[PDB]
Amino acid sequence: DVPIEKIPEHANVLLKKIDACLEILSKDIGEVTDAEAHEMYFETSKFQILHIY
Amino acid sequence: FYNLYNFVRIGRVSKYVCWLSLPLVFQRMWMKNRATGMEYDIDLENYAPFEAKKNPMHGH
Repeated sequence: DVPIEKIPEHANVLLKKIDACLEILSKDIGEVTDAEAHEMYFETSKFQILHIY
Repeated sequence: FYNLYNFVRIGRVSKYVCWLSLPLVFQRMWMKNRATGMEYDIDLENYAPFEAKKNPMHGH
């Protein structure tokens, strides 16, 4: 009850689905740049921080 | 010493707490000198010597 010509339609559907998946999963989160997350890297330096202006 | 105090610089709580046991050292330094020459009653010293041996009230 399933002819062979109807298969590429299903293949098109699944290709659309997996492309909608991969266009999202191709994105990834980079390294964090918030200074509040890395202020202790500077707090723990071997010398005190110079606020130079 | 600079290394140790540079780490004390980076501490947060110990550098504000661990010094509170230091006055107790000077307390001992003062009380010891008070006790080296404290005048005491001879009768009380002969009746109740502190941690002396062969005291039957202690047991030995």
